[PDB]
Amino acid sequence: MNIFEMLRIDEGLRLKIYKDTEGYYTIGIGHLLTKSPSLNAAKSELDKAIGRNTNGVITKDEAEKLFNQDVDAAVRGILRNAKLKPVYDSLDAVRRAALINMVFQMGETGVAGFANSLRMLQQKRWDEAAVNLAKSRWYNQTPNRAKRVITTFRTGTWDAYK
Ligand SMILES: [Cl-]
Ligand SMILES: [Cl-]
Repeated sequence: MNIFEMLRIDEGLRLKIYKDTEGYYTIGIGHLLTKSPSLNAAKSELDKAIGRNTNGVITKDEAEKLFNQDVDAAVRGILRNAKLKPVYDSLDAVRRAALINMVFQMGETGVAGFANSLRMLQQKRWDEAAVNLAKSRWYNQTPNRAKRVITTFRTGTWDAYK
């Protein structure tokens, strides 16, 4: 198991524009296109991301390419983030993956907001972090995914994904 496989399980793969858990236009493997309510705006952002007239449809290869970009951008974003980097640097390989997953889902900003949890993680108080991470809109809105990510931080194993 690795980050890519982890995220592929969490996000799924859809080759046609769809609305995510929040109602926003997405495609591929969790690639958010736009938060605007406009499907045209979403088709346009799509064509611009792929570099062709897609008509709202992409191939598997194109989805995998956006995915590679997005995973890399997330890593690079954590590393550049003064609040995130120290956490990430303090974690083992499996747990770093859990942090990446959260950033991929909610953005650097949104994750950055879990200050208390981040500090617990950095202190290696796994059980306490897990409880604190659960008191969040994130957990109440996507509880199954949330639980899988929290299990990963609590345990440091990929058990939640097997
Ligand atoms: Cl893009
Ligand atoms: Cl869920």
